[PDB]
Amino acid sequence: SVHIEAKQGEIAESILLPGDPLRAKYIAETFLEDVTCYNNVRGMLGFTGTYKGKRVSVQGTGMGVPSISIYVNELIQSYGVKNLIRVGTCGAIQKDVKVRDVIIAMTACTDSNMNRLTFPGFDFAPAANFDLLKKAYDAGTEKGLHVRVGNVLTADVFYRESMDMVKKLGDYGVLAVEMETTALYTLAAKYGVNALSVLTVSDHIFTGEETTSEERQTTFNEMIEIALDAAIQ
Amino acid sequence: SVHIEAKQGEIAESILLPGDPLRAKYIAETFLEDVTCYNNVRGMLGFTGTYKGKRVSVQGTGMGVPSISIYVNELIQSYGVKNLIRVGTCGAIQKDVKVRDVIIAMTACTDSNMNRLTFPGFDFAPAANFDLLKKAYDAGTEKGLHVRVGNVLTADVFYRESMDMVKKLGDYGVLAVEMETTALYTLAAKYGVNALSVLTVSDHIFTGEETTSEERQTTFNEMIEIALDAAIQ
Amino acid sequence: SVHIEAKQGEIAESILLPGDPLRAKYIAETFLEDVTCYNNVRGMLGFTGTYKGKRVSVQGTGMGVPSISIYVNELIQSYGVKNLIRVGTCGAIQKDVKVRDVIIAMTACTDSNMNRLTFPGFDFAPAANFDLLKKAYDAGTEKGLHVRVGNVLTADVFYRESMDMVKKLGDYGVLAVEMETTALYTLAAKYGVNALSVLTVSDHIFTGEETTSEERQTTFNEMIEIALDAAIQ
Amino acid sequence: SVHIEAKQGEIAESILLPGDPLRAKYIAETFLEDVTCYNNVRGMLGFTGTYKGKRVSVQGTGMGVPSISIYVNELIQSYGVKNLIRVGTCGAIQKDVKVRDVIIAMTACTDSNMNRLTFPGFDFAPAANFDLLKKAYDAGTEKGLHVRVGNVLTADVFYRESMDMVKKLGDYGVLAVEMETTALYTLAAKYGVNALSVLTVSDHIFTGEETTSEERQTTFNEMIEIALDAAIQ
Amino acid sequence: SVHIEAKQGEIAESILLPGDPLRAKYIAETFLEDVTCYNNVRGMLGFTGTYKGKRVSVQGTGMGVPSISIYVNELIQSYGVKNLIRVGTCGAIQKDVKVRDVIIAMTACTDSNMNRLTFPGFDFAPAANFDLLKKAYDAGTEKGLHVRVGNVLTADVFYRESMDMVKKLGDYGVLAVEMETTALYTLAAKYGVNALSVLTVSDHIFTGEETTSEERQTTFNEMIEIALDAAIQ
Amino acid sequence: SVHIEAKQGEIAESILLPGDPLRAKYIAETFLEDVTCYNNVRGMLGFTGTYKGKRVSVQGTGMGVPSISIYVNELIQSYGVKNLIRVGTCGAIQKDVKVRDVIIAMTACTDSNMNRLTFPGFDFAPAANFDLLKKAYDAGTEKGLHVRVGNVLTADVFYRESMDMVKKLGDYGVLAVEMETTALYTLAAKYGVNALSVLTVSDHIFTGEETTSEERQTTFNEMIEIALDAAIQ
Ligand SMILES: Nc1ncnc2c1ncn2[C@@H]1O[C@H](CO)[C@@H](O)[C@H]1O
Ligand SMILES: Nc1ncnc2c1ncn2[C@@H]1O[C@H](CO)[C@@H](O)[C@H]1O
Ligand SMILES: Nc1ncnc2c1ncn2[C@@H]1O[C@H](CO)[C@@H](O)[C@H]1O
Ligand SMILES: Nc1ncnc2c1ncn2[C@@H]1O[C@H](CO)[C@@H](O)[C@H]1O
Ligand SMILES: Nc1ncnc2c1ncn2[C@@H]1O[C@H](CO)[C@@H](O)[C@H]1O
Ligand SMILES: Nc1ncnc2c1ncn2[C@@H]1O[C@H](CO)[C@@H](O)[C@H]1O
Repeated sequence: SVHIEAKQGEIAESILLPGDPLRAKYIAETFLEDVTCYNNVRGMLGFTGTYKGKRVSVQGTGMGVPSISIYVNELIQSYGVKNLIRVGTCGAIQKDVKVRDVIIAMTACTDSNMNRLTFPGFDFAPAANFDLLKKAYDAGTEKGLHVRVGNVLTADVFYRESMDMVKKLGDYGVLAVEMETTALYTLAAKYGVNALSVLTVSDHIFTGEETTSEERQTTFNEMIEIALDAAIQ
Repeated sequence: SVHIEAKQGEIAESILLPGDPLRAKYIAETFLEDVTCYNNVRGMLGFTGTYKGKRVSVQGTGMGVPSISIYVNELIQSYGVKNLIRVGTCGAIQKDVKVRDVIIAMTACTDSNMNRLTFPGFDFAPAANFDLLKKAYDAGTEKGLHVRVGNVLTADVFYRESMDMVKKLGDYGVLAVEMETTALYTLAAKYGVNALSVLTVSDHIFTGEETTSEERQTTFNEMIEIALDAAIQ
Repeated sequence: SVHIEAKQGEIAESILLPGDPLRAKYIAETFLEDVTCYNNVRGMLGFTGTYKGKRVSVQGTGMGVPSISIYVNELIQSYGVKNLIRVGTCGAIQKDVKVRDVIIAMTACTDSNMNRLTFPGFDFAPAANFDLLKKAYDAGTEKGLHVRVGNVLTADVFYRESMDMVKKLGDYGVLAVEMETTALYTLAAKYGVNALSVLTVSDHIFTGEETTSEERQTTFNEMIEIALDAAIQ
Repeated sequence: SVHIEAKQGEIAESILLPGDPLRAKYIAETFLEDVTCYNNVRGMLGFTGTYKGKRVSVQGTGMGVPSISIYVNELIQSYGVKNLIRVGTCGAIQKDVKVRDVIIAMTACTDSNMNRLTFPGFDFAPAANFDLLKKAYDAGTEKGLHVRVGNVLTADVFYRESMDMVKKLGDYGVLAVEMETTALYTLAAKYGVNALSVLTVSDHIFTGEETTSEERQTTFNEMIEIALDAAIQ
Repeated sequence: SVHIEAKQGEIAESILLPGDPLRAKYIAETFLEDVTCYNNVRGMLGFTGTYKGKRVSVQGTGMGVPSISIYVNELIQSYGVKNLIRVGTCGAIQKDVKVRDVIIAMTACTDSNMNRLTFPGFDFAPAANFDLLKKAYDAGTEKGLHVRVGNVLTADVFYRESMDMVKKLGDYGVLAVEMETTALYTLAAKYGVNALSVLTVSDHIFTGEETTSEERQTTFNEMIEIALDAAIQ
Repeated sequence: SVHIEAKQGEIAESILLPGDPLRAKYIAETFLEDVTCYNNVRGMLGFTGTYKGKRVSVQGTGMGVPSISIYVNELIQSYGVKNLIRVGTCGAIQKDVKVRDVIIAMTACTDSNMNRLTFPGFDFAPAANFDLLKKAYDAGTEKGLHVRVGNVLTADVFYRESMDMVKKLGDYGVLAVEMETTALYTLAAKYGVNALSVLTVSDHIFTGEETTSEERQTTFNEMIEIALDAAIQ
């Protein structure tokens, strides 16, 4: 496809979608066997391998609705991908949500215009595939993770002049901010395929708490495992 | 409160919210014991009774975001209600959704402006309380119902000059149209309480299929049972 | 129709539209002769009777644009109703508007999206039928009522986190808040029929002044009389 | 003021507001005595004179919301003007509205953003002053004119790539298109003063019928007379 | 055309577009030879003459997007005009922009809805014709003027209840406020013709600094010269 | 900064901003001397080197407004970057714009909501820094490139269900589609720094014409040279 140089059939029907292509590489190296790298266009690494005997892929998406939308469109339309699980990070809005929690997004709010353009006059609420959601939730619960299922904000702007609205969203139960889910969920719905976002809380927007990769790496691995565990079902 | 003449403490912390006050009466009469009617302001009947030993209420909401918003605000703010389960009907958008299916709304799309006014520039995705959702889903699954968990449209207009957008939403996986969930979910989130909408598909918008109360009454009863079963947990 | 169980011809061409179905019952019992109740679907009572020799109906609408829109659409499209006069209550915004004043809405502002969806990019100003307006105004003037003809706000939300905009509207001459007129006026215009809203100021939003039915019942009756007097012309 | 070079007190409290400054000149010359021209800034002629013994002014506004808004703001804020009657032309949308009809605008729809900016999330319906409206209506009725009281469209664009929405508005009873009323009515309301627009139908948008000044001059004069007759009351 | 009484061929292909028709007259009298006045409809004077041997016209536009849109549409569509240079005034937003500076608008921001209506969901950035822009810039530079090339605000409202947004725009580099450029640039682009706005800073919005015609007349003349110098190329 | 691991001072004040980090690497390797790679967070390579004796950096941005906004914010706020030149690709909308043309964006249209959120009610037109624009234009002209200065569309969605609006924008002179400029220009303006986008037309949206890196590599190099030539001034 335009942004993915894979040959037909090289991408598995189940795919994990980290924002960071280097995390795709990490996931492939850490969890998968019989790995090949099928894409390095724009450095947006994608890999296919085998996990517990099942083929799976992992494809970076970049950050933001427009970037992930490119990849998701191509994966679905050009590569026949059926199950797409974003494995990402997010920033907690509320004190009640803690760093290293895993958030499974039921739905996402957004400041993107993408859905307003598609559905003028409507608020489109992008919805996770419940099957996948339940699988991931059950896997996370069994794995002993702190799993929160709820609402997230898919933001176009990481750096907002005022966080007032973000705070307000937090007061309405929105758990965390991230930059992809609206697009993933909307496009998956458009094409009748199955999507989920499983997120690790990496930072707390208002408390300032931040983490490096390694500082959330055990939790991150466990999260990847549940995203993979859900995927291979 | 302005629209509910109940004394403090007369409304249980768990409440079912049919749109039709006559369905509130039906639910109270059919399922509850030790029933009292605490409201007949505007004919919007509300009852409190006991179900399998647990106090529960049932309160009509009327149709539409503005009507249910009145009642939900009052129930939450004036009567301390904590668990609110709309038990309603809806119109299927897709052929894949069948009359008498039970839909548990994860989230809701809307053509209402209510959330645009609250969150200018954002698409707010109103989210069910996952705990309640899971309880209802599990109860429905155990009850042997066809339960679909997914997205719905909360419509301001029942009678639309064109159903093109509704169809488009259906193509994006939106299961059914109804007229309350956005408000319920948004307000419950605002106030940190727990909401869910459990819906019986009563009609199919495009196929023209329609049902009367009795024609979906067995399924309706089973749905009420799961809404009550979820509530009493 | 879907929400009205009347047989064809049971609903008169002129109809009063209180929000409260119990007020429909009151109006029928108090003012009409040869009354029959043609609807009790959803408790949304509707009656037809005779007033000073002329057949007239009275139909509750429920609260909010979506609710009244259902009934008005059905009345117009399915029952051939030609003259629709909402007889309602409203909350004064300004000190200059007093409890028990009668407001005849020339037009209505709204926070509803209903007209934005119909007329993207436009502000649609829903307009009363001037003939009816003048009749009601003249009748009210002759009846010795305080009648104010002006602008109202048709609100989707009764319970607003901030009344700043409502206050601002008041500063622009908007007299009172209510929850139906935009829809009535817009739909009547759509279908080329005649609508008016005649409102009793029942409360003052900022002063906190409130009234019960009986506390405005003499004025309310006189208002009903002018709505009927206008209707039978 | 910035756009009006009149000294304080030179502008009467009642003013007619044609869009065309040359029509202001015509009105002053034709109807007024003891006339002085108080403004020729930007050629936007303004005059004050006496009509049937009462001082009155006439001030061109130019075309469009932004132009009239300038003048109306200045007239109200800087010159203490209290009664403002636009005397304009308009283009009929419907066949039912005929060239040379006089339209008294109750309210106005618009494609302007002016009110969306002032009242985010709301549709503001600009309303005529009913007193003035009634006076003009009664005067027009007594004068034997075809007077239509209703809704108009205040357009920002005279030349629209598609008239579909304009047609749709016509189907919702909007009588005619013009380019000032929203602003006049909104600003008058803002400042607690009295406004009305009295319009002569000069063209029919869809039929192509057009008129020159002289071809509607007798009707135009009669309209000016009612705007003056209303003003001097 | 509807608003211009010129015969075909009387308007030159290059035209200057002051907002003030009296400035059109000034420009024609001061700079042009062999002048005729081709329009006095609505007092909106238009002239054609010769400048340094080249035919050029000058046409008032009135103030605001709707007014200039009328004239520009007619000039382009009915009179075959190809190069349109607004020669106007503007109010500085920033201290960094000084009275008597000449601003050449690259683009314009707006609070008008005109482009939202044309391009729903999009922000249309109206762009100057670069050729013309460069010509004017080079001419202004050679003339020894302070020329600023940048962004302007095309405002619908001259009199804003709050200048907060205007200030904010100034913080984003918007140089000055005026009331026409969006329309000129958008329409010129629509029709594939060439437009530019060259503005004299006549006032400073926040400092209160104001100028009369004569107080900026030397600079104004030089600006007209560059608009003419650009035009005749 | 959060997404750039550079130490303070490692990033030059002038920076080129390709969307593709691999193009950053190409630019650094091909044009710069004394190169160091200061960032590989998320694979979003950034380099600093020397070009014709002047320090310059090159930093990938990723695709889309949200991605570039992250990097631009960080570059400006955390690294004191002053001159930012996006060097990108774009898709021609019109036949009149040819593959391998270089487009210098004066401004950008967008379907992003980013500016609507910042400037509610306004259309913000993001503007290039004219100085930089002129430098790049002059350099491109001297280099013998086909340089087009004009308007572009900054799209959030690469894959649009309908290109109707894109076509319409093309009819209004918008030259090409890309996915970053609005953000770059807006943020640069916000922070008072200098931005430009210089684009190579790599594809034609409607004709289907596409190019690989090498197929536009000579032109691409020349474009990079002008972006560098402009930068080092
Ligand atoms: N606080 C945050 N705000 C926005 N996005 C975040 C945040 N924390 C993590 N992310 C995620 O990481 C990237 C932004 O750093 C995006 O892909 C986004 O999903
Ligand atoms: N087809 C439908 N469209 C909208 N609302 C529906 C539909 N079917 C059932 N409903 C529900 O019933 C009422 C409208 O008849 C509302 O309360 C709504 O939730
Ligand atoms: N203050 C108020 N705000 C909104 N609606 C009101 C108010 N007072 C009376 N109403 C009317 O009564 C109902 C809400 O109580 C609605 O039908 C509405 O029209
Ligand atoms: N068909 C029309 N469309 C828009 N404005 C019109 C029309 N006919 C008359 N007008 C009025 O005349 C001017 C435009 O020609 C405006 O002031 C407007 O109010
Ligand atoms: N401060 C200002 N605000 C708006 N428009 C201005 C300003 N200064 C000059 N103008 C220009 O002059 C007219 C408004 O006085 C408009 O045509 C506009 O372009
Ligand atoms: N046809 C196109 N549509 C959108 N973006 C494009 C196109 N061609 C090139 N681009 C650019 O390349 C990336 C998308 O492939 C974005 O960074 C964008 O700026």
